[PDB]
Amino acid sequence: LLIHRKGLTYLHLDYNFNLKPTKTLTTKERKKSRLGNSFHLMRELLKMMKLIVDTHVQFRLGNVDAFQLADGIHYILNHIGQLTGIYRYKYKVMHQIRACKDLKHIIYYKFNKNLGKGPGCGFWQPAWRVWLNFLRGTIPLLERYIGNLITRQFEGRSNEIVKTTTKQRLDAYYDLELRNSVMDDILEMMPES
Amino acid sequence: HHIEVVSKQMDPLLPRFVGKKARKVVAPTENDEVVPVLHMDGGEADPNEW
Amino acid sequence: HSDMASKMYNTDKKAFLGALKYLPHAILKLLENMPHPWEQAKEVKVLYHTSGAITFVNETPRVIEPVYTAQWSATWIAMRREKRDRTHFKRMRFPPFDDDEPPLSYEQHIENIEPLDPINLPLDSQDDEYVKDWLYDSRPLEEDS
Amino acid sequence: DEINEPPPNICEQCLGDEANIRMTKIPQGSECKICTLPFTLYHFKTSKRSNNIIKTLICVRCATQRNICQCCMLDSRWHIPIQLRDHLISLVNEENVMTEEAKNDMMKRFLSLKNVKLGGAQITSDPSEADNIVDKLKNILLRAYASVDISHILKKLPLNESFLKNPSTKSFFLYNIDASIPEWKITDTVSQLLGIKKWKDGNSLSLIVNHKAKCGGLRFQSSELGERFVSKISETLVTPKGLKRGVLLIDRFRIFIIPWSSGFSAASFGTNTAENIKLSLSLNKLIQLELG
Amino acid sequence: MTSWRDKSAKVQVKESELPSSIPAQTGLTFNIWYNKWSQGFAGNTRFVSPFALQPQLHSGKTRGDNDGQLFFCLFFAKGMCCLGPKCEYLHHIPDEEDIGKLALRTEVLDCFGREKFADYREDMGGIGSFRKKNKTLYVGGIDGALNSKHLKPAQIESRIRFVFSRLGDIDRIRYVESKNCGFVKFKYQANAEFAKEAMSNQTLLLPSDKEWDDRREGTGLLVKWANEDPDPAAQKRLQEELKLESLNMMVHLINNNTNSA
RNA sequence: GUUCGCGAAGUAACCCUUCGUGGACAUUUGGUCAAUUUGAAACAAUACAGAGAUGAUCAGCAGUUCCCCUGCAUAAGGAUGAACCGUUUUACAAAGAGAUUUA
Ligand SMILES: O=P(O)(O)O[C@H]1[C@H](OP(=O)(O)O)[C@@H](OP(=O)(O)O)[C@H](OP(=O)(O)O)[C@@H](OP(=O)(O)O)[C@H]1OP(=O)(O)O
Ligand SMILES: [Mg+2]
Ligand SMILES: [Mg+2]
Ligand SMILES: [Mg+2]
Ligand SMILES: [Mg+2]
Ligand SMILES: [Zn+2]
Ligand SMILES: [Zn+2]
Ligand SMILES: [Zn+2]
Repeated sequence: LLIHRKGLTYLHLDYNFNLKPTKTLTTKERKKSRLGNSFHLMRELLKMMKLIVDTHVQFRLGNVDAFQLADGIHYILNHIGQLTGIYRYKYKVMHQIRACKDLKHIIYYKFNKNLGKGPGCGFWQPAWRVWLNFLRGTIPLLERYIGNLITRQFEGRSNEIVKTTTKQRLDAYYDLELRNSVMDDILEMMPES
Repeated sequence: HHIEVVSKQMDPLLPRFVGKKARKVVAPTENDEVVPVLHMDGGEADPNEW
Repeated sequence: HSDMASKMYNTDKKAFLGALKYLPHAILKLLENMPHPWEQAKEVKVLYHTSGAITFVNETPRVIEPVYTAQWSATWIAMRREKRDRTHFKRMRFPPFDDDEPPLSYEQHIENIEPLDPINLPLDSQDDEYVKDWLYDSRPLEEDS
Repeated sequence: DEINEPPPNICEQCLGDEANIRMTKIPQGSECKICTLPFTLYHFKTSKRSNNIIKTLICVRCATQRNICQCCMLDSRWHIPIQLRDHLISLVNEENVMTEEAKNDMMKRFLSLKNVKLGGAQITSDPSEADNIVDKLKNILLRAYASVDISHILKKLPLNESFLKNPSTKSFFLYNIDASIPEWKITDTVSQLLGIKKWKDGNSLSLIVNHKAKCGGLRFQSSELGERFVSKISETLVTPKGLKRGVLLIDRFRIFIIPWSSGFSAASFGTNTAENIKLSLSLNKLIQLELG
Repeated sequence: MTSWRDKSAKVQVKESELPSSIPAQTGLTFNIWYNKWSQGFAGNTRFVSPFALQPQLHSGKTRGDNDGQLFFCLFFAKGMCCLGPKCEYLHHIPDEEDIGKLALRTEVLDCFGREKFADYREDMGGIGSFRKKNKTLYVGGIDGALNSKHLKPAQIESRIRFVFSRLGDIDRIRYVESKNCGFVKFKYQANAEFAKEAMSNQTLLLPSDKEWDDRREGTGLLVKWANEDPDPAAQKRLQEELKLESLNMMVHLINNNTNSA
């Protein structure tokens, strides 16, 4: 609904939450169809969420055994950087990704004592807590991030945008204050007219 | 008429203040009384020095 | 609300769109209440919007810490026994469903089928007799005053 | 000021008869119909069990500048529309008073933020300046196409037959209809005469009037009604050749009738506007020939 | 009464027989928020209404009659109301009793309950303005309505006189052939508002005609609000009635000051 | 419907059933909102143009505006985002000459 309210009907959002354009885009369409970090980050959370929920669907349908299920979730929560590509939009999540990799190294070598290299290890609890704590940090963030986005949809941009001084516009703003100060002092000197 | 004024329980998902948009409004000036610009009169002789 | 083509959904489309800021919270309450490997199915208590906008899972997962530690430990042994004596273990492919197909509805597909066998250690009736009845409940000893 | 705002201006007849009314205030509800700028939408119901919500459509600034209520937008005193209010003051001061409204969205918002009154809102909301003009209303009450070939059509209009009892017809030919006198007023006068009121349910009579040709015809079903239409008309005019014509009698007007003795249909009066004007010009002589 | 209060209202359209809520496809992808088609060139996007109001047939008692509803069913006028006798709004042509109930309410909104606007829509279509008590309809688009029959210049006026007479009391009907359009003026504004939505996108085919199977292929006739009448033969009639309206109000207004004193 | 009474009839023997009749319990939902053309999204396509200093070729950063767009944004980008590049007459007098009036 958000994509189609913006008029971006040529972007197809599939059921696995990949966002692909359906056609070659003109430059005016490419500028309009640029979606921010808050949109994509919201999408990547759902892509991570659906990827978990689909495995519980696979278990319940009977395609997947419970040992495969527990290994499946443990495969998800360790490989979210590879499976989803959340990092691109919030690169702080590499702390959680390198933490889940580090827990994967600890868990496997206590698990695979006297066992061969093989896929099945379903102790997903350590990796589970890392994501829940990452979700805890980004709940106040995205609510601010999307809450500005949705109000920009309903109300529009404020017309009172005041640009702060920055490194790029410091030299121009230094000149505006300098021409004003010289203008004021000379105009007092002037007797009249 | 004595009229009780109550507030409606807002839906937390629907946008509160549905009439609030980011629009631009130009304001008229309310000029009822003129302000007298009260200088003094006129040391007004001046050559071409300025 | 699968196909909101009608004019009647103009307010309910706004309710979908305004619920997007709360969606992040709804992912947390879903994932924190996820069924552990010893449970077939978990009945959670949900709070939903009347236009079907968002569905928060209105619970917090409380566990008894020595019970919880035993429950992972039992599944930890049960998976080490499993990986030892499997001829071949087939890890499932990801993503499990193709992107073109919609998520299949709960009731036409999931609700009718028998669930499956959850991960359980086999147990010793002489060694584990105090816990063997209630160790794998959804909330263990919940009704025991 | 967003924390100091006026109370809303609503009529007594919008609020109705009951004493206590539960009204709902929404601090930035809808936007105003006039200035297109948001306001506090008040809405309420007359009784508890009613079925119509009465909303405030305009803001209090647009309601003050016109001196109208926010709900029905009638004037707060005299309870009349704004277009009729500014016309009644125009007959007293002998000059046009008028509230003019911008079509421009930047000039709808501009015109509301000024603290003036518009139109007759200086006269109204001053009770002394309103009652004396009502007194000045009272003295006013003390005063209290020659090239057209029309000959194909006038053969079909009767124009030479008499309004007697003896022909039994369904249709009649009404001429001498002014450019005033609306089509509903002639059907109501005939149905008042026969007592066949609520005629549009049963479709007892069907009437066609051109208003350019100043002529028309009315068709009856069930020809026995035709003798009731003949016998319930008393006054007739006899042309000094003969050929008596009945008069329908709309207030201050006179409409002549002759039994058509066939169904006239549409287009009997004319098939072009330029052509129909000459039939009224054709008739005006025959009316003067009938009377004088 | 005999035609209306005697029976109950009947279901005009079955709820399965209702049209699809998506429009006819004029684009490449369907837009979900704005229920329209997006990547499309253009379209006339106007079509003949498949339904019509038989006034003496479909009228009857409804739920809103017992409830004291003031407003008329918009779909009843389109010939589309699927609720029938269970519907909250009224199902009959407006009468002097009905409009007297609407007298406090008609000033700001139509007989269907929809709120009127400050100025008219640009093409003079739509709901209408509360600044002008317009009672005259502009009947346009007659060529696509007749499915391109020639018929006459003035047999066109016969069909317009036939249909709109069922929808209430008429002040006058004027047809203009050179402009190919009609001007229907009603006794009440409420009938004009009712007949406007009744006769939008309709056809004048009269079944007996040979095109009655192809009534659907055509365009449909625009019923729009009418402008002021430019001849001074009508202009002087306006200030005459505006005079008479003013005299009838002053008598009502001095009685208010009589009670005020 | 429940419960407390009272009365009548029947079975009874002060209980059960029946229907008469007091009580008590419970007390005013929802709508700013109607289901396709006529109360309003926008793109794309077609035709015609075709990127600021300048001699040519390249970076820009601003300002003003009742223009905004994308963006979480007070960051940044949008051709240096665009629009600017036109039109242009009185706070007006003081001196010094030849034609034309006036009466
Ligand atoms: O490829 P390497 O870097 O040499 O290490 C691999 C790799 O783990 P890491 O990438 O974390 O090191 C495998 O995981 P993937 O790269 O395929 O995701 C992992 O197996 P999994 O695929 O099941 O995680 C495997 O260990 P094992 O086969 O015991 O699970 C482990 O090599 P080791 O045998 O040295 O652990
Ligand atoms: Mg820039
Ligand atoms: Mg450049
Ligand atoms: Mg650039
Ligand atoms: Mg710029
Ligand atoms: Zn206003
Ligand atoms: Zn009012
Ligand atoms: Zn209905």
